[PDB]
Amino acid sequence: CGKTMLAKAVAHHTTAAFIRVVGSEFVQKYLGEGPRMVRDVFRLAKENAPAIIFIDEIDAIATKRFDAQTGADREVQRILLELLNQMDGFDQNVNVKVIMATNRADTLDPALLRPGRLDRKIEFPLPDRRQKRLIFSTITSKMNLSEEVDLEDYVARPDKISGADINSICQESGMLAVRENRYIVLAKDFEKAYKTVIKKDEQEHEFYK
Amino acid sequence: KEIKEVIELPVKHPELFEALGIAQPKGVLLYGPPGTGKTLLARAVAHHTDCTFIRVSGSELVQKFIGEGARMVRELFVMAREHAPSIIFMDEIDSIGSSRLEGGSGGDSEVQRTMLELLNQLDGFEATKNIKVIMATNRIDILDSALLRPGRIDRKIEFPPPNEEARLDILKIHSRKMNLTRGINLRKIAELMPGASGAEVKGVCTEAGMYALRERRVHVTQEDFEMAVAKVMQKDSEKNMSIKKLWK
Amino acid sequence: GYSFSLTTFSPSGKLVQIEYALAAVAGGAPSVGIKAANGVVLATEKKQKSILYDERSVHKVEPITKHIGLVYSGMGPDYRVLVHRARKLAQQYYLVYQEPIPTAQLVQRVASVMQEYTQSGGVRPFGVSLLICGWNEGRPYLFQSDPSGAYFAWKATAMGKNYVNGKTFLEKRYNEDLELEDAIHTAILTLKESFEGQMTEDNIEVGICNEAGFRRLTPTEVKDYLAAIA
Amino acid sequence: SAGFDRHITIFSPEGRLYQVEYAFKAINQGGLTSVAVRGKDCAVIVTQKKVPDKLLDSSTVTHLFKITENIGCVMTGMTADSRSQVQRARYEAANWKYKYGYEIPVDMLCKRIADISQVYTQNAEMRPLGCCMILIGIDEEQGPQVYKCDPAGYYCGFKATAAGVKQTESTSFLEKKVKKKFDWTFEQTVETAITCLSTVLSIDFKPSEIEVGVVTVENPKFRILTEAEIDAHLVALAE
Amino acid sequence: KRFDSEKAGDREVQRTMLELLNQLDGFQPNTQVKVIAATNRVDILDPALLRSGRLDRKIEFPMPNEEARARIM
Amino acid sequence: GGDNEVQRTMLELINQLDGFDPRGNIKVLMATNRPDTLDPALMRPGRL
Amino acid sequence: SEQIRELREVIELPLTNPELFQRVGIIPPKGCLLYGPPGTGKTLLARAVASQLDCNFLKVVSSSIVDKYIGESARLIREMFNYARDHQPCIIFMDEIDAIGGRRFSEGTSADREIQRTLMELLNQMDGFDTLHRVKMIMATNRPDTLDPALLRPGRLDRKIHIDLPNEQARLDILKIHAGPITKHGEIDYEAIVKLSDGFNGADLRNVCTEAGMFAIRADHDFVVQEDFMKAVRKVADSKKLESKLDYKPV
Amino acid sequence: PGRIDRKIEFPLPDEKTKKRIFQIHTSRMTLADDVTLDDLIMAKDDLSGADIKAICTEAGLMALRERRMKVTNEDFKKSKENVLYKKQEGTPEGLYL
Amino acid sequence: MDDKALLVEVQLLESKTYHALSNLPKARAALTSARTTANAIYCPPKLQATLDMQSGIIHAAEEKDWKTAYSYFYEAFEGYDSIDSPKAITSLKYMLLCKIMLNTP
Amino acid sequence: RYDSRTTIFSPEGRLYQVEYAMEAIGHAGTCLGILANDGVLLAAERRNIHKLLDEVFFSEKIYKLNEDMACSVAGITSDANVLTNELRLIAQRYLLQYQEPIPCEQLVTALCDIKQAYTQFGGKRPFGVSLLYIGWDKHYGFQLYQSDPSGNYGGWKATCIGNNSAAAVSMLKQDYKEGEMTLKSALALAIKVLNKTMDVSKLSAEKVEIATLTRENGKTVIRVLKQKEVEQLIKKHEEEEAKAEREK
Ligand SMILES: Nc1ncnc2c1ncn2[C@@H]1O[C@H](COP(=O)(O)OP(=O)(O)OP(=O)(O)O)[C@@H](O)[C@H]1O
Ligand SMILES: [Mg+2]
Ligand SMILES: [Mg+2]
Repeated sequence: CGKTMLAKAVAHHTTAAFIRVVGSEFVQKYLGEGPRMVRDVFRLAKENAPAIIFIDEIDAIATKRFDAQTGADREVQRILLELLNQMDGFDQNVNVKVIMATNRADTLDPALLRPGRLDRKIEFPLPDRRQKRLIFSTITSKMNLSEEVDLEDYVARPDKISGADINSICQESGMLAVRENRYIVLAKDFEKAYKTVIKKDEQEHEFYK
Repeated sequence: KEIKEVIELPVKHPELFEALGIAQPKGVLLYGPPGTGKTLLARAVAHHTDCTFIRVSGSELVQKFIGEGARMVRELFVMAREHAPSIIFMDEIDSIGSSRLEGGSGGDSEVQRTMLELLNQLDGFEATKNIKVIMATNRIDILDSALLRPGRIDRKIEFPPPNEEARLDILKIHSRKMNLTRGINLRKIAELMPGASGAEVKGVCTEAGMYALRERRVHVTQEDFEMAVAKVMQKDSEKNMSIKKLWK
Repeated sequence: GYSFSLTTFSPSGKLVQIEYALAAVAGGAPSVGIKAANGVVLATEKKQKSILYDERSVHKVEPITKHIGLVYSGMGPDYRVLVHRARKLAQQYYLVYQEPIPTAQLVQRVASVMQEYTQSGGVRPFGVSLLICGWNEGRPYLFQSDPSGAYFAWKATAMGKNYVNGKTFLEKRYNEDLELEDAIHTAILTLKESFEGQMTEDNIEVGICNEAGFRRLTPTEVKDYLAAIA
Repeated sequence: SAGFDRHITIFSPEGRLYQVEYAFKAINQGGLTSVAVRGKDCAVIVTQKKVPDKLLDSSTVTHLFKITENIGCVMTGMTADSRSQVQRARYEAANWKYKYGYEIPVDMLCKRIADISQVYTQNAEMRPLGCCMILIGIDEEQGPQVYKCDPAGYYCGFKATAAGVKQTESTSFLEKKVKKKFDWTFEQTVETAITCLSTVLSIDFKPSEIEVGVVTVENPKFRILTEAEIDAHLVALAE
Repeated sequence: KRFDSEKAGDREVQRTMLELLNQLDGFQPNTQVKVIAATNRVDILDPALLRSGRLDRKIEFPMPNEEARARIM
Repeated sequence: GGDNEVQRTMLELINQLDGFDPRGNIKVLMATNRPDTLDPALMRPGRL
Repeated sequence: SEQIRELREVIELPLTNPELFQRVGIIPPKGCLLYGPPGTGKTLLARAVASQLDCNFLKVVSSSIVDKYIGESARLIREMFNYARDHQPCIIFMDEIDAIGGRRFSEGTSADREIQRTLMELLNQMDGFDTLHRVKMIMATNRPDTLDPALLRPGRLDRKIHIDLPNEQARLDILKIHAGPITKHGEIDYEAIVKLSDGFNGADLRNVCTEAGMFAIRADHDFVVQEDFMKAVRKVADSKKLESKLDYKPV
Repeated sequence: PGRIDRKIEFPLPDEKTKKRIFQIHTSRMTLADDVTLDDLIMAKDDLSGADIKAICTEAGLMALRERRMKVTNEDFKKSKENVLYKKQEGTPEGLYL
Repeated sequence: MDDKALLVEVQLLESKTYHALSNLPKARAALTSARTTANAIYCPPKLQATLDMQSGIIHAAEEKDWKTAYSYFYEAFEGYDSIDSPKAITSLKYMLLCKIMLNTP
Repeated sequence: RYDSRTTIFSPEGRLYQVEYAMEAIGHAGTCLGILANDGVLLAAERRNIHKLLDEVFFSEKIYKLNEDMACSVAGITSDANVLTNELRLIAQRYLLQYQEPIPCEQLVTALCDIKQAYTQFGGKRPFGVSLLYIGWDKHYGFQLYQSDPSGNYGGWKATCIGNNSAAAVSMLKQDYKEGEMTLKSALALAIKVLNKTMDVSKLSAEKVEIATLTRENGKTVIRVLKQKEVEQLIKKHEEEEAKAEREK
């Protein structure tokens, strides 16, 4: 739904020190390296300018919800404890900002969700009407279409499309004219590129409906 | 006032415990649900202690190599003998200090290897003096029953969610620099929180003043708060109800 | 995880395999059912994977007696078992009492059938939830069973995929008093919320309850009903 | 991810179950493909044979199986599970005539087959028969029909039918094939039933490598084609 | 399997390993300085590091079947 | 990684136990409490 | 013959003609996925793309960049572009895209995103989105159990193609290549080899012509008689049948 | 044996030697004559020797908390509560009888 | 009170007259309160396009957003498709005006 | 561990599967019966009172069972319908045999022997259902009984359910009456106890349920009293709060 693009759009028109970190390279082996990489970010951040710390995904480790009576799950659990200690531990105030992005947010820790730590909650819908028009306009604005084939016949369609797959449609019809040696889209291929990417039903075995 | 009895009183007046004839306490545990003032009380003491304050977060005692991930804890507390009155603080012992599990390729040895040194530099062959520890975390039943013994920690202090009389006083502190107009009742707004955390009273105070920012306004009405109550307070929203009625 | 099985508890909560059986219910085809003032309307979603599948072969709205119908959201192969169970069970009331069985009485007994496969262990529970309708003694009824064995009495509900969008639709939609003809109008309008692209006379399949008995609609009316009525 | 239910038949956390859907890839060790086509008042089965030995016979190879005098079928999947599936089909077709006094419909028989395959999924402790079955038959006031039964207990009747290894390639050909409104006059049926299998497998077979079962409104008896007239339809499409 | 570190350790063994790899590709395969190697476990060795013109011929030694036991005894 | 340097000493013990240049008159006695967890390279007769 | 050219102009036309990528405007065509057997296909038809210009090649082992913290790996991206900047479209040959030391299973033990920490950053930062001068990448591997569902967008694996192992007639093509610089009489019925051959692997039919020379070392054949190839099939193809672990499929 | 020849159990105390624990830890404190040591011993039968030192220090803090030097029974009533509330509620319900 | 659909009328009609008296930010706040009120009604089968026109009006009064306000005018015309013709014919006047002002004539 | 089937003791007498079922009922509904001379009552709680249900039965927690007895229920609903159809079928077997109603104790022990028998036999489950008993007999009059998953039981004069409402038992002792046990004195006690335990304030009538049983002319009528007279019972207690603050 256009999540990381919004983080990239902030990095242009800011005067900050933008720091993006994937939430996967600290869930690794070598017990103790995980929580120290959290310290390596913030000591690099708080020594520097007003900065933005964009953690890409924590749909991975973000949830306690049980006491781990096992091995190597308390190491999973304690990275959150290190994350909480240098988020809303001491004051640590001056000009540090943290942005996170996930899937469904009911899974994760309620200790994260108190305000003062994660004050803002923003939900993303998909491509509803009047927003399919705006994304079709802007992508085809910087694209020589040059036909009398109206695109709004695909605005008014059902089969709701994620915002990344709109980008796939206009680029596929770009391939589906140039590969056939056309210096302009003729938009008889635009039907076929639409029907191509919409077929993600796969198999489902015609079973359990 | 209980923290004055264990930290201020032995440092300021040690001769009282001489005349009364008891040993002096040194162990403090702070517990409760999240967002109930556990870390201000560390910083409020540290602003007024007139003493050495040693901050240790509870997760850097593992490093990466065995044996040196432990011994600096022994080098930590022996450095506190240099500044002979001192207060050492623990951040969030839901890490190291949890439980002695089994052997095998499960649990962890090295977490226990560090924990046994914490278990012993304050209760070993040599008893220390003028060094006091404060530990603060939730999850009371899952830290180990060898540092919870009252030879180690003498004061266990809860932090319940505040009362309606107490939610009013928290609301007055953060709305102090906030500028309210007139005709506004904080007690009505304090009754709109059926069991708030107390830390989320700030989230009401920030989001109510945020409504005036998008209006290019400095005036804050009571309507700004009542919209901010429904924004901050949420629910789990347990859907499909089949889980509920399997479990009636 | 503890689970792995059905004949033991977890140390903290409840039976986990029954909760996993409800996950197959949510991954099924969507469905809707609305109880109006004079009847109950059932409507479901039915799309083939290809243009080759004959749509008039296997049906979704399935009558039990001449005044009782039934739909589902789950797996169709498990659905055909308890339908054939509910047919023969409904005749056993009629051989004893010589009277058509009330709709509150099957749901006592059909849920006790789905009860029995949650026992033993060497067996699996169903992966099907149901919706049962009927107009007995003037007032119509609309119930819902589950693989755990409980049951309900709904005004309006929706199962299958994207049921939370249909529920917040119907929470904003369903009033107390409408006729059956207005009830089908808001029953297709909630099927259009989560359906796929084309919606023809063969993509949906709708049955109703009058006081004149149970009836499922032929596609001649359903084409004429979906013809520009929203 | 899997783990949880990949040995026995129980549920997976939120998803489905794997032992039944491992039987769907248990057809593909046969190394075979079958095609059924219903266009108009007739019905055609076509399936190739694969004879890897000269000492191996010819008559004991055919997968076309006569269930009743008006109902024939074809079997895919592994061989030994296929024939025991046919023994139940021959058995319960005769119980209908005994209990009820008339010829069983082709629609009613796949209900009785898939319900037996249903219990083996619901109740455990029997391997669920990794084979697939396709039926044809003539019904009064309904025309000819083509049905498919699945190892999961699913069934659905449909016009153009593929099975075996190459469903997704043959059905992709037949979707583009059955979209124009051409009539199907009993040789339009067969020639499309040949050339679909002939291009998807890419064999354009020699005459002695297949089988063709047929049924037609005129003579409703199930009929296996003679090798001579198989050559007659093969020289018909390539004029 | 070579692994990265920060305290030397193995960070001379690859300089001994690659010198074996550089010399073996250093000369053309003209049979006169044929090289024989033998290990007990294959799963330690670097398979993509041999594979073409390095140590290449696989001579496995299976266990004696029946009569090969009776021969050795 | 792990017990790398221990393996180099342990495999050097093996090649001066059997291999080229057999030792002759050198008798080796070993004793353990946990014999299950030993290397099959030492379990071969000719070495033990 | 179908795959010499299907891969050719899907690489040639975007690099030769970037001006059509402003006549409609998209920079994105970043190469095919060559998946199938090991065979000879991964190494030999990469040299078939080398037929016009091409050259570059270099090598991608798919292992020296896959180090865990990707602050080094992003420098290891641009370290290889220190020579790819020295030219026109350089053609980064990339071997074993999906292969780690050992095997790769699903997300259990170390069979994890160690590729995809690097891999999703490559198609971001190597070429396409972050690019320099229409350099072309050619993905080629045969193992891959775990993959990106976002890899199937136009711009990472724009079109995919599968390599098959048998033909029974491209045997005879590859056979006469390997029955080339070996001394004989011209006595050979090469199709009599092929009908008696059951190898089903192009790299292993290379082994068949090797062992027929070993039968020529036997019995002092400075030539190679037609029997030596029939001797070679019975030795080589029987040795292929006596190996386990026969489950491999690229996704 | 050969390495360690003695294995020594240290069990939790009794109702007899527990008197000696309370006697020694109340050596040099001003003890009012209202108290009975056997009140807290006999009524509750579970608690360690390190518990008893915490009770004696807490009851001394209660005297300064309400402006006293001597220590009465009401100090030990509040101290025996406050020390022991760190160990959970119970095990099983009345199955056994 | 408890009735809801009359609130959406009086919130939108005030957002007309605050804009008619040339008060821009107060008409913004009255429109925003009309949006969050209009999220809980069975159907605004015609009032949606009435709401979506003046979403475009106040957004055009910024003289800053000449693309999304065009989308609000166009959605208002689609709601006015042959079921309210006098309000439909004025919808072309605003959406062509927004396309002139976007310098794409 | 020892979390296998229920046919295996732990190292020391601690049947873990029985203990897991006896803790499961705390996360369920809330039921209580009170003392009464010349009567008895039950009180229950309406869970998940969402506005798209019918309640066609108008009796969900309460099941009238023979003629002069009813029962509450708390636990797994799948096992709840099995027991009630079994328990009604016990009382008619006794009535066919002696032509006299079942005397309210050996009905309970007949179920408790069934509920026990699933703890010794096979790899299945115990019943995860505890439930109450109200009734009248010739020998002792009005009675109360308390079922358990283990098959243990016991008579009571006032009782409730655990981890949901275990604090109500402290209130029942603090506001205990003995002798002055009329029905109106007990209904006022019932709405006060459900006020604190049900944490939703002001106690809407659609969240509760009250069922009584009296003795009138030798008939023993059973009342599930309607929602109209719940209203004037709640507002009576709401009036008593405004009267109780006169001491303040
Ligand atoms: N009683 C209070 N008065 C004023 N502010 C409070 C109060 N309680 C909490 N806060 C606010 O909560 C924040 C501090 O969090 P706190 O000290 O509760 O740590 P904590 O939330 O207990 O730690 P954790 O997040 O690990 O639970 C500060 O913003 C502080 O202003
Ligand atoms: Mg993203
Ligand atoms: Mg804190």
